[PDB]
Amino acid sequence: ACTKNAIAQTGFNKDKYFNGDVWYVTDYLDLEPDDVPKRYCAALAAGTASGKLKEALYHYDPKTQDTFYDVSELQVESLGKYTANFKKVDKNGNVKVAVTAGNYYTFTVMYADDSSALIHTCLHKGNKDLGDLYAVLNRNKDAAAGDKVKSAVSAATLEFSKFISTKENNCAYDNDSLKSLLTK
Ligand code: HEM
Ligand SMILES: [N]
Repeated sequence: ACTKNAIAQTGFNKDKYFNGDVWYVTDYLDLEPDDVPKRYCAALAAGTASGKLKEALYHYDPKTQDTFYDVSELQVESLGKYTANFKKVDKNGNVKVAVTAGNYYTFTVMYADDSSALIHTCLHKGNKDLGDLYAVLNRNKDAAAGDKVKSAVSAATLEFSKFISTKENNCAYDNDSLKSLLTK
């Protein structure tokens, strides 16, 4: 279960964050570390489509090769805090799993600037009991975390040394597919 009520960045600039570009997860912290320790790759595109706030997600396990995409329409809880009901789709936007009540994630933008961000996310999916997940994002897939985001992590009373990096996972991303999914 999730246990944190993350606080959104004061003065969060929604237009800059939801500009349709891609964000790559470079480091993450799972508060409920599973028993199965494996590498992982994730990226997302957030933007507006016909006035609606949307988010496209990509998950890739470099070991098992398990891959999946998701598209969600976001609902606003407050500035910087959203609730997303996701639908699983293929890379072309074709629906594989329709939106289902009870299947959603929340996400809070704790810090963000033109190239980096720190977010908190709580996933709710079926019977699986998931926990809080923090992620450091960057507009560049190979960028080391800068002083700005590292300080934000500290300011949130978190220890960056505990975060797991995805840089050595040999990740590959289909940016074009991610961007196109925003309209699906
Ligand atoms: C950047 C923020 C992320 C968001 C918003 C997010 C969101 C989600 C969503 C919505 C699903 C369900 C997809 C579906 O069933 O169609 C999912 C599943 C999953 N995510 Fe993430 N994720 C993110 C980052 C990550 C990262 C970095 C990891 C850590 C390695 C991760 C590991 C997983 C795993 C293992 C599952 C499968 C869980 C299951 O179905 O049993 N996610 N994620
Ligand atoms: N996740």
